[PDB]
Formats: sequence, structure tokens, C-alpha cells
Amino acid sequence: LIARAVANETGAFFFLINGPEIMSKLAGESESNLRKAFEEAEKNAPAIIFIDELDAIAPKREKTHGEVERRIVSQLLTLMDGLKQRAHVIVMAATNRPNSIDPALRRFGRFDREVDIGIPDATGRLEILQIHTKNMKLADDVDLEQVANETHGHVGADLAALCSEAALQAIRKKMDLITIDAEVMNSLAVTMDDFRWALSQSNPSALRETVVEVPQVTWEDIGGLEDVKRELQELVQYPVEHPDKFLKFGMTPSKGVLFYGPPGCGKTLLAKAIANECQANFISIKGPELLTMWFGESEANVREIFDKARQAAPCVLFFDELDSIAKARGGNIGDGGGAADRVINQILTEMDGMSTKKNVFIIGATNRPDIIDPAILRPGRLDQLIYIPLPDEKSRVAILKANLRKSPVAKDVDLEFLAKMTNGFSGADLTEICQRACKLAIRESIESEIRRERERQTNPSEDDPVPEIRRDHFEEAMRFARRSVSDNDIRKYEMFAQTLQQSRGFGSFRFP
Amino acid sequence: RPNRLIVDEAINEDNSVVSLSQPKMDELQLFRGDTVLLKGKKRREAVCIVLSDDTCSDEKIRMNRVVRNNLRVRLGDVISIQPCPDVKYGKRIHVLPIDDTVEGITGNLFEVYLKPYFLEAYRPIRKGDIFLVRGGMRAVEFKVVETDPSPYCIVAPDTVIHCEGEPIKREDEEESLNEVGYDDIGGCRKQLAQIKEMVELPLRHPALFKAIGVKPPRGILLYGPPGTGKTLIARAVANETGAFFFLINGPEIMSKLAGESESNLRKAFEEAEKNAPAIIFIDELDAIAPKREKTHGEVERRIVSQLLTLMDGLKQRAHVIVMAATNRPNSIDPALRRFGRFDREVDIGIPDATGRLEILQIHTKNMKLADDVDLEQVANETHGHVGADLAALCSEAALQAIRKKMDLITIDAEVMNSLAVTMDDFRWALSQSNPSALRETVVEVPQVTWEDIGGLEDVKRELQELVQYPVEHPDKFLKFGMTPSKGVLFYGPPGCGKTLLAKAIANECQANFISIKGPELLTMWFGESEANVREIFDKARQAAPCVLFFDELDSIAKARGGGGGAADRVINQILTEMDGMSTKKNVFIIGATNRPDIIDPAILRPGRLDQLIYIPLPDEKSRVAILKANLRKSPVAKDVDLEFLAKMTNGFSGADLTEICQRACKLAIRESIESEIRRERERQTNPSEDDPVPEIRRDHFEEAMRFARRSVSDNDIRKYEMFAQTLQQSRGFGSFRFP
Repeated sequence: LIARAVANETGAFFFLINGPEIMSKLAGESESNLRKAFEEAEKNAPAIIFIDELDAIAPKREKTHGEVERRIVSQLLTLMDGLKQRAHVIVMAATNRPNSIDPALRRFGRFDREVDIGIPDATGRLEILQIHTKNMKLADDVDLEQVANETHGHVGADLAALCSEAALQAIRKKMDLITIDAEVMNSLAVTMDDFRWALSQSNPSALRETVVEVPQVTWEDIGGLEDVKRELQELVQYPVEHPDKFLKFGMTPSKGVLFYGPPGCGKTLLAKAIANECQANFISIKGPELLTMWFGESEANVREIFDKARQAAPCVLFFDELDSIAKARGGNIGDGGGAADRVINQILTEMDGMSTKKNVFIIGATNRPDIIDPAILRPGRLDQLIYIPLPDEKSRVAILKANLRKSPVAKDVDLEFLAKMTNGFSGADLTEICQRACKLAIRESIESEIRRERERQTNPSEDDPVPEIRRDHFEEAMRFARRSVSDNDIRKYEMFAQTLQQSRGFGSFRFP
Repeated sequence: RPNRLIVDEAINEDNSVVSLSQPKMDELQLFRGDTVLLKGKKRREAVCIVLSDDTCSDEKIRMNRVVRNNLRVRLGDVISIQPCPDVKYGKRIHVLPIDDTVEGITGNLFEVYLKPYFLEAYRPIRKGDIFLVRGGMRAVEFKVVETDPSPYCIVAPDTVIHCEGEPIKREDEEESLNEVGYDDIGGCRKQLAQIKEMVELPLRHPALFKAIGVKPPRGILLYGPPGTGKTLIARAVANETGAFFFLINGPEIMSKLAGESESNLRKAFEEAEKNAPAIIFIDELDAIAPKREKTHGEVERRIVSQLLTLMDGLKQRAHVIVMAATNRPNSIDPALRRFGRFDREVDIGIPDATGRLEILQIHTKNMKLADDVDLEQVANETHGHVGADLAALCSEAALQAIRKKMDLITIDAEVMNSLAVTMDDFRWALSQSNPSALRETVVEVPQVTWEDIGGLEDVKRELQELVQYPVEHPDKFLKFGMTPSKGVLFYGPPGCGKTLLAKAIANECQANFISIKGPELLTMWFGESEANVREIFDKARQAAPCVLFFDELDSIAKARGGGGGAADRVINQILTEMDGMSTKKNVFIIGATNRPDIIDPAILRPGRLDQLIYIPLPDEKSRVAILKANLRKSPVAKDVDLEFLAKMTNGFSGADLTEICQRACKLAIRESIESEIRRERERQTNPSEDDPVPEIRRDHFEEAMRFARRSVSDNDIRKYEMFAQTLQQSRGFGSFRFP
């Protein structure tokens, strides 16, 4: 669609080469078809030759077993090289991944410009839904924003299928009741019922794909930590907002930072917030992914990750648990080996090879800064160490408000008081309290609905019993509230930070 | 016009019964037994008895395939329903067999087929109607070429029921009942409904879809173990929708010479194009287009590319749906699963006990089974049987009966009808079964209920809140803006009903239940096949709503010692799959572990098995319920006081109570066998009855309690209680009151 739209809007002649179609033809006929396509593009220049499923024609040389396949790949390379004489003919080609095709095609003069379409974000999904529902008559009930937010893992073909499924659900509903009359279609409409049913029946095709998008988190979602906000700004926003200042003062922007602190205190929230403030893409590498690379010895994939971060820049590449592999080896005492491991070694290799001009910022997070490999805290690496402590009262209030944003909460509740009485609670604990309150409210609502329906059953002869989460709901939820971070863990983190700070003497330094 | 009604699938198998929804006969003013002359296409009339039912929709009329065919209508069509009081009885009806259906049956065809039909059953018969009599083990079609009070008559004992020989030739516009239909398919009612909803609109209303201008389903990939009748499903869908059916056989295509295979594929797609709307079924798709790695020759890749090209070119073909059969989604080239290709998918899977019973009824439909057989018992005992396996089992039972008859003794139909299969034959066939899907993962709604495990009311409430509420009240969760919990972790002494609890909660929500035992996790760990975890979750995703149960999450931790950390490859993959699990899908993860201490902490984080539920040893009421459930299928003397037995079994796990019940049952069996041996020995020594032990007596339970052991020591209970108390003590802040 992108290639055809570009050709149509620029007025260029569009020629489509389907890889499977080329490979379907007998030996020699594939070469003839490729040559004829390129000749036709030459004749109608300016032209765009779009090769769909390029990996079908020219996969990795290992995947090309037959001699005719290699001959076809060589013919494609020859045509790409001969483009030099072919006046203003551009060849676009679709592929699943850059490594899916023969590397010889990615050389200069051949497919050298590359664009990663990737997966649409919530805004992108909303745009796609609006495009595919343009003709569709939709009831005022449907808000495509909610569908876009809920359609994670969809690519656009998935969204088109979802819209078609909703339309067909509506048509099925209105078909048994009733060449076909367009008045029925105008009357026909789709509601959130149809769209939610389609969402339930939809099978996203890009759930495994890495998410690369600007996070919707903001500094308000995590109050307090103003000093951490300032440090993150200086380390991410300034190099991208004011490269001129860094050039003038001749400083190299820091490549990354390492968050350390109690679990579930908002390190991920902080990384997403700083990515959002700079409107930079955010890539999250969770601890399970690092452990998957370590167990499977797939540390090569680390390179791919960084490529992704390089491809979508400026970026905040976030490693949720850098100590995950260290813990998996024992961590506190570990095995007989040292702190170095294959996956973290590859991370260091990629960080060293990162061009600072690309504005890709690495943020590591760890609840065990002691067991992190020291080689990653060196200059030119995650040199800065930032302590993310347990949220303070203002931070707790902000976290509670952020959690209770999609939940209708009675004005009677004093979130300020609740935050006041939750000293020592991590953000995870506050989220647990809010979820418990929502659980109690939902249970009360369902029980009241059951009682009402039973009353109707016993008496054939309506308002929401509980439309909001009430003061009593939170009071009950606080009974199950627990502090996941004990005072001993806080002491450990405070001792680590104090050890780091004590070495920072020489503060009584003054020029003469 | 009230007479307009939509044809629908029948429940009752009678060929002259049309069911109607309860609020509709009154509107049309019927009498639950009145003769109604339904009108269909081609100016076809069929007179039938109108029954009543609840499941039927107000505007829907349930019709069996025979009445549908003689009315020249299909499911979803519109027919005119109106009473036919002028249905007076008749004197002579000239029925005649169809040539095809009696091609090899010799006999009277009356007192065997036409007599049991119409006997004590006043079936209204219209001239030209074709009715099916399923007797012996054939299904004979009989066409009424003449009735004395034409066109409609009622068969009565005072009727000639005249018939002759010379079977007539089936006319062009007659769809032989031997053709596959939805009634010929069992064990995939859910998947069959999915496929029907997918393909009915594009096929039943092609031009309406074209003017519609919305994307139709192009490729439907039915996977599941072989023998589940996927070809049967496709053929039935094509027949019931009137769509042209073209069968492409993978091996047949690959057998042809290079180029001839391409020509065959192209010609198949062209033929489907011509006779649109059409269904192209590609049986054994993996044969044509396996994983590219499996494909070696140039011709193989060329034929795969040709198939992809045809699938992509479907866009210009008039309402042609391509269905393909495969063992697993990964068995075929990934390029086939792209959009514009086999993007729609259905997992037929192995049938469940209900599905197995449906299949057995379908395959024994013609069989003149003895009254002794209860197909429910066979369906319950045929675990691991695909539809093909059950067909083979029914065939083997019939062959056993035929062999016995031949030993007692082109063939007379009377003895064939007399020939009856008994539960002895079915059990013999079950012994010589060799099911083909014993190792396939079982995905079904468990039959366990909360009654099988009494007590644990708080655990019942938690499980309900965590599983039933999100699937039964999504609106509430949306309103309150809560994300349903992804899963829970049961912990407690072994054999205390954790599996029972998971199965019970799955049953209450009528959700599929997938059990992953500790040996499976250890197999993935030892073989380093943790990738299989993904497949498991995929399966669970395919069967949503589902309760994915991990019986021993600590199995790998135990296998490692219970020097490294708690992380391991298999549990790491479980974490990865759980994180990538969309909460919109109602897949609920339940983990069970006798050793919560050695469980990887990463699994207990929010967004994972965050809730920890302690399943203690059964209390007295739970013990009574466990004893009752264990002995449900065992004849137990009324003298036994299960309440007293539960009272005296404090500290016993559910496994211990099951052991006691099994010990008593085995003692009773031993006593029965010894008494029978003694009785036959006496008969031999004194040739010269009643069951010596018809039930498990109280003495048997008293003897069994001698060997009764407490599998869970007080120290283990202390450990679990200490764990629970450590969890609880952290949950302070109870004295929190808003100002």
C-alpha cells in the first residue's frame, strides 16, 4: 500500500513484482519476467518497481539451495546494478527483516535505503481504524480511540480484519431480520458490541514483535523525584534538544544511565516518562528476554535490539532487569565464574559500537546494583547511577491518582490521606491497593446485581447500587495491603547510595 | 408474513418432525401434533408433525436433512409454514427404493425397513417425498411415487403400504442423503459453528457480499490430528451451503510429474472460479507446502510458490473460499499464513467425551445396537480417540457381531436387522483400539464440580472472582477500569485438590481446561525444548476462555536441588508467554506447587501469578465430599457412615482418602473373586445364585483403614501454615480508617 500510494501521488508508473509469482514460473521464465519488469519500468520512467516478498526471490544464500534460485538472485542483483543506466527508476522491496534477504542485495547501488514500517502505535492504530471505517456507517456508541488502545499487537491487516468482522457481525444481526438496498446499509450501523466481539475473536499477528513507540507516561504519573527528573532531562532531552550546546562545549553526551532501587518503585515509569518528554521512541527489554538470550545462547539477538534502537531514534533503550542473568547464576555468591556473561558482554559490545550522534540512550534498571557487572558502569557506558527510592508522600499521591484514572472513584475518598498513611509502600504496593479496591467494588456490584435479579425473579414487578469505588472499599482493601520492600532492603539500598556518595569527597575545593 | 420461517438444524432425528420455538406455535396456532404442509423452493411441499422446543429461535424452524432435501431448501433458507388439517388417512402408498441406496441389499425391504417405519407412527407422507429408513446397518432411501389420497396422506395400520421391485434411478435434482451434512459431523460443534459463521455469508449470499464490498475470508486453515474428519467438515459446509466443492489432495498433487502438478493446481483453482461460489479443500496441505526447510527440490518450492500465487490471486475470483487441513499450524510454510491467504484458522482438535458420544451416535446410527449398549460409557472410556478411531471402533464391534453370527450360520436384510452389537463387542473393540491421539494435549471442559471437593469456600470465592467474573461480567471490569488478574498460584500439601480446584473452576465457567503436568515441564527442561511452552499458550489462546493449569511449577526447581538462581529456561519461557498474553483473551493461568519457597519469585510478581492461595488439608466436610465423590461409581452398602469415616480421618489428604476408598474397593473385589472361585470349586466337587458381595461393606472399609496412612506429616502442615502466616503478618495496616 505504501509503495502504490507513493507511486500514485508522485505520478510515477507502478510495477508490482510478486516474489511468489516470480518463483512460480519455470526456470528461465523467472529471469524473463524479472527482466521484462525492469524493462517496462525503464520505458515508463519515472517508475517504482515494488518487489513484494523479496525474501521469496532472494533469501539468504543458505536458504537458496537450487541452482536456479541462485541464478534468479544473481539476475536480480544484475538488474539492480544496471539501474545506473535506467533513468529515475526506484526499486522498493518488502521484507520481514533486513537479515531475511541475501546480504548482497543490501550493498550500495542495490537496496541501500531502508525503512522499518514496524507496528502501528495506538495513534497509528486509530488512524488505521478511521481509514478502514471511513465508508462504514458507525453508531455514536463506538469510540475508535478505545479500540485503538485495546488493539495491541495489530498491524493494520489485523485492524482491517477487525473492522470487517465488526461489519459482518452487524450484518449478521440485521440479516435474519431481512442488488441489496443501500438504504439498509445506511441504516445499518456498528456498535461497540460488534467491535468488542471482533476484538475477542481477533488474533493479533504482531504480539511477539518488539514495541517501539513514544510512551504515554508523563512526569505527572510519577510525582516527586524532581532531582531524578532533572538528571534524566540533562542526560536525554538536552543532547536531542540542544546538540549545539554540546558541540559548543565539546562534551560527548552520556550513553546511558543505570537505575537502582527497590523493586516496583517506578524505574520503568521514569524511563517511559523521560522518553515521552523528549517524544523519543521507547524500547523495553525485560529480564525474561535477557534470560532467554542467556539460556538459548542467543546473545547475537542483542545486536538486533540495538539495531532496532538505532533504526527508531532518538530512542530510550530500557533494560528492565540487567541483573536478571546475574541472579540466575546465584548473584549473591553466584557460581565459580566472574560477573561477566555472554548477554551482558554483547550489550557492552553494542554500547561501545553505538555512535553517540544517533541519540540512542540506554537506561538499565536493577534491584541488585551490587551484582551488576562492573564493566557496564565504566565511562562510555551506564556510568551514571541513579537511586530510585520508595515514593514519597507526594509521589504516592501521584501514583494513586494515576492508578485510579480509569476507575470511577467517589469524591469521598481522600487519596492524600491514603498516601499519607502508606509510608514505606512502593508503587507496586499502591497499585495493589487500588486493584484490591477495584476488586471489592466489582464484587459488590456483581453481588448487588445478583440480588436484584433474584428479587425480580421472586417479584416480577433501576439504578447502580455501587457506581463508584467508595471510602469503605479502600478501607477494606487496605487490610490486604502489604509492604513488599522491608526496612532491611531500604537499608541495603541506602547503604549502597551512601557508599557511592562518601567517595565523592573533595567538596571543599576552591580555586585561589 | 408469519408463514416465513428460517430453516435450521434439527435435534430430534425423526424424518417427519419439525421443531418450533415455544412462542411460535401459538402465534401460528398449532397443536404440538398437527400436520403442517411446509412449502419450499421448486414448488416443493412436505407435510410433517410440528413439535415444540426451547432452544429454537422464534423465527427458526428445526428441520432434519430429509425434509430439507425433499423441500429443496438449505439451512438459512426461508420456507412457508401453514397447517394442513386436510390430512385424512390413506389406503395405498406406492413407495419405491432408490437404486443407489439398495445397490447391494437383497430381501423384502418390508417388515425390515418399511414396516418399522410407519408402524405405530402416523407419519404424514407427501407424494414424491424421499424418506430415510436407517436399519440393519444401511440407510435406505424410499421415494413415494404414488399415494391414494394425493398429494398428502397419513400412514395407518389400515394401509396397503404397497411396494414392488425395480429400484428407480435418482433424478438430477435429488441430493442423496448419503452426501455429507452437518448431522454427519460430531465432536467439533464449536469449531463447526466457527466455520459456519465464517463461510455462510460469503457462500449463501455471494452477490450480496460483492455489493457489500467487505473483505471475505479467503483462507481457512483447519488443523488438528488426522482422522478428525476435516475433509468431512469441508464437504458438509460445501453441501449445506450449496457451494461447489473441489477437493485437492496434497499427495495426489505431489505425485504428478513436474509441471503437471502446477497444471493440476491451476486447473483446480480455475474450476473453483467457474462454479462460484465454491470451496477448494486442500487435504494434507503440509504435503504440498511444508516448511521451506523441509522442501528440498526446486519443483517443490515452485509448487509452493504456485499455491501462494493462486491464493493471492483469489482476490479476483468470485467468492471462492480455500480450506486446508494440517496437523499443526507450524507444519506448513509460514508464507501461507499471511493475509490474503490462510489467515483464518480453526483447531478441530481431538473430541471430548460429549464429542466422542456424538461421533459414536453418528457412526452407530444405522447399526441395530442391542439394548445393552450405552454409548455414553464407550465415549467416556474412549479417551484419546479421534473421529476416525471411533469409526474404526464401531466397525470392529460390527465385525465382531458379524463373525459371531457367521459362526452361528447378497445377504438377507432380516438377519442383518436381527444382528445386534452388544456392550461385549464394543468392549472387545475398545481393547483392540490403539487410539491415535493418546499423546495429544487434552483441551475440554472438565466434568469436575465444586461438589467433588467440599469446603474451601473462601478458595471458591477467590477462584470465582478471578475466573468467572472477567468472563461473565466484562462490563463491570471495563466500568471499574480494572485489569483481570492473569493467574493464581495454589500452594499446599500434595494431593489436596489443587487439580480438583482448577478443574472445578474451569467447569463452573464452562471454560476449557489444559493441564501441564510436572513431567511435561521436566521434559522441556531436560530436552531444552522450552519453545514448546509457546505452543502450550497458543493452544490455551486457541481455546479461550481457558484455565491453563501447571500441576507442578516447582518440578524443575526440585530437579535442580531446591548453585544457580531460581530462574530456569522453562519457567522463563512461561514468564515470557504470560507477559505477552493479552488480557482480552480469557486465558487464566493456575500454578500448583507443594514447595512455594523454591518457586521462582519472578512468577509471583504483579501481572503474573500474583495471588497465592493456600489449599490446606481437607476439613471434615471436604473429607466427606471427597469420600462421596471417590465412591460415586462404586456400589457401597448403605450401612457405611461416610460421615464417621471423614470424622476419624483428620489430617488425611484427598490422596489418602482416595487410597482408603481404593483399598476398600480392592478388598471387596478380592472377596468377590475368592467367593466366586469357592462357589465354582464347590460346583465341581458337588454338581448337585446370588452375589456373595454385591457392595463394598463396612468391614471392607474397616480393613482398608488398617493400611491407611497420613501422607502429610504434621511437620509439613506446620511448614505450610508458617508460610501462610508469614504472608499474612506482612498484611498489616488493617486498622486503617478514612477520616
